[PDB]
Amino acid sequence: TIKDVAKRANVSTTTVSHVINKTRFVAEETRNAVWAAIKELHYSPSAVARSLKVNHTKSIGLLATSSEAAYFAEIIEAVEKNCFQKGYTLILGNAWNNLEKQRAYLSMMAQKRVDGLLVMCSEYPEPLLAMLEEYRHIPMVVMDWGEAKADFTDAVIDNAFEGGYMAGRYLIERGHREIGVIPGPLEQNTGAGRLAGFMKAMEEAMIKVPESWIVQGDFEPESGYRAMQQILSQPHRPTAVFCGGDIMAMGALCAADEMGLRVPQDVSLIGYDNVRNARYFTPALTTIHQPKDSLGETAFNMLLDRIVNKREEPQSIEVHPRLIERRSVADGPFRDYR
Amino acid sequence: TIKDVAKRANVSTTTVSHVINKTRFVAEETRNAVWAAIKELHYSPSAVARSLKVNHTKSIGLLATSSEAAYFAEIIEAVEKNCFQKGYTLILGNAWNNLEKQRAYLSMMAQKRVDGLLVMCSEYPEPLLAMLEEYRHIPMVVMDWGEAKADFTDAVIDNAFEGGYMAGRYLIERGHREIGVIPGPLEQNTGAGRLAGFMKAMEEAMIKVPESWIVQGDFEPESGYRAMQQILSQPHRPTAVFCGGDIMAMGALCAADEMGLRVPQDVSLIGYDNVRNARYFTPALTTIHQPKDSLGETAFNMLLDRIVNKREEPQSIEVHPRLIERRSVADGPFRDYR
DNA sequence: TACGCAAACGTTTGCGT
DNA sequence: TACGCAAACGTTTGCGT
Ligand code: HPA
Ligand code: HPA
Repeated sequence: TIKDVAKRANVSTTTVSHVINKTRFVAEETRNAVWAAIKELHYSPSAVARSLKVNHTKSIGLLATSSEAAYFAEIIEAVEKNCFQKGYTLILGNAWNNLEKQRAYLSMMAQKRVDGLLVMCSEYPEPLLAMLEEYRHIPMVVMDWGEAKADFTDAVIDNAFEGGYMAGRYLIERGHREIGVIPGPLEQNTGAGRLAGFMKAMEEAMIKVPESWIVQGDFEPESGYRAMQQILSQPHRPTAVFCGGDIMAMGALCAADEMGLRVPQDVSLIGYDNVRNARYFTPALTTIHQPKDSLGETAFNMLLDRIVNKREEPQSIEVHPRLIERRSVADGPFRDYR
Repeated sequence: TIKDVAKRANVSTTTVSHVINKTRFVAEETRNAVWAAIKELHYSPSAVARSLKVNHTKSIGLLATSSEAAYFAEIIEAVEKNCFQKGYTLILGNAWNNLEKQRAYLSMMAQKRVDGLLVMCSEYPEPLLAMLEEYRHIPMVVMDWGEAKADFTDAVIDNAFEGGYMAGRYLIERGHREIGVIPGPLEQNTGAGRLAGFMKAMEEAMIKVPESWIVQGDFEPESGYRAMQQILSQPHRPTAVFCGGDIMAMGALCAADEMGLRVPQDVSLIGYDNVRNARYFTPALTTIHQPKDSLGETAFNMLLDRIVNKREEPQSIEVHPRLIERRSVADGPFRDYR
């Protein structure tokens, strides 16, 4: 159809191209005519044709775990924002932690020839790790690892451990010694790593966490609900709880209130993520803020660089979690004695 | 590079193609050899090339308003799910209710030659309505209108009005007569239309809503926060409130609790949307459920049909909101007298 | 029987003059 | 000076035989 514009304007398609892309000087008169035709014919230059010659789709693929969850959604929206402002197209794909599902999206992606790949798979087993390598040719970066699990990628690291540690400390310095915890899946960084940072602070204080007091969550509110219950549903209960994710926390707040417990009057609660509306939780959730925006932007940028600047060597960039004091924590029994 | 496989297998690329796409019979021996080469060479057939000949990207574009908001996120995730199971690729784009931003994504989209277009722009002013028509050639459907604003599209309609009406009725039959309302933007369907359905029920009951009792929201929790405040922050206050969206409601729950008010003991609250975790609100939010999944799937399907079955004529499909009784509403003063 | 030739899809771009 | 020719990018597919 570019052919059709060239004719209507009586110029070569080469010309047409040049004016459309300002790739070389053209007579105004000529330039005009082209736009003229361009408009009447109602022209929309074909990207795929172009992509075919230039060799780049100017589109990036996001191999995500899921997009509904608050945590994720925010990250994603960050990424999309950046793509748009730098003219890239976002192809979103959720594998739900499913090998097949990943092998598929991964394949489709390579095929649609995405210029780069953003990865957020939560769990990374060897098998997944392998498929990924089969694509070391597509520039890509993973945004959810603790350390650098691999050499053929870029990685932005959250310091989830330093965060877990912050949370514990807070509780400690608040007067708490009987603390419980609902961690996220141990196969994730935000799971394992947050718990570890937490357990360090505990040990550093000679606080021991009774196993009856640590209940696995899955980041989903319901899991928070059940955990909380299980904890305060026992003879001896902690006076403070550290919840691996704000959304699970939201679920833990529900149960307490449902058992007639008072937060924080009866139970102090500290979360992790600092989701967009954790502030409007009841009560306003005190939590650890993960820089989701900076995490998105920072990944998109490494990707660009590798893309444009054709970087070959891996790179990792750390980001930093920080404490947000809201209203779900109260002084503990030992505040005064310190 | 298909050329490179044909050579390694000593067959024509035509052959190579045929085996890759099972488009015609091939000797096993031959078939094998092709796969053989296909693998060693580590082949990934180029989609863009293919798309270029066949004339279809097998990818759909989602021109959304925003993807962070719960309501939206869920819808989106629904759409994505369907795309994947029918082999389509999802290109996600947020215009944030910005004409330019829309004209851009719209353009990029046409250019990347998306097979179809899914639209969720919230507000549709004439200008936006016009740009859209410039693309009546791309098969597309809008998922957020009340009625059929246009002839060149398909439309799934939510019956938000029948929903608004349901909510009012509930409150009424619960014993309430002094009700307030925090509606969503009047320029949206889920805004205006929900309010209307509500106001009908009121009129049908000779209940009059004092203007001091209706405060505009923007679907964002903060707006809920402020509204609630403004309402219960006055001499004479309603005994029940109808909130246009669960997330705003979440914001209204926060304020009440912050003013030391009890929900529902002091104020009964009814929301709208039935977001994934409205159940884990405190208290568990009684609300109107919008079938988000069915809304996504139902749109993707109309789109497919128009796509594959090459349908030319518009079509609209209604979906139905329904009441979910949770724990934020209590009997009102007039329950017994009815 | 089972396969191959060559044109075409819509662009960009190296040389020209 | 300001522009045009033709090849190429990686596929599918109508005819062949
Ligand atoms: O994997 C996750 N899922 C949901 N919320 C989260 N917050 C941190 N990590 C996660
Ligand atoms: O436009 C909207 N935004 C957020 N939540 C909503 N729920 C219904 N409509 C909307």
